[PDB]
Amino acid sequence: KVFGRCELAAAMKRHGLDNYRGYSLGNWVCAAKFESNFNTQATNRNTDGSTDYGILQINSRWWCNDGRTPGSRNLCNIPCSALLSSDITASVNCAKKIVSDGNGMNAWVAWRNRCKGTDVQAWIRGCRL
Ligand code: NA
Repeated sequence: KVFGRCELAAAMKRHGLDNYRGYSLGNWVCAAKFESNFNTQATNRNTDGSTDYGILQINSRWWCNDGRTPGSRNLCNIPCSALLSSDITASVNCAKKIVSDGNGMNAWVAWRNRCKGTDVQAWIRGCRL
């Protein structure tokens, strides 16, 4: 399913992402916009044989198991298909693990390129919660 901006803002907040690892909620909403266009089922194959999955485009190399990323880990202990669910609980859980591994949101290219050092507050502007 495809989220709207404030709809995603609430869903990420609900799931503990406001200010997690010190990333304001807007960073996360921003990230998803440019990672997945807010679509919970976005996948994007990488040349290294991994795939990015879901609203936050979590990668199979380290974070989720999709059973076809050679020599990979599953550090969020989830199948990559959990990250494609309309319910973003697993995606957010996993993203929290990613930013907690010392790479922070630099893990996500679209954050680095379209959110970091920007007015990410704009992505939550006018939202209830
Ligand atoms: Na994996």
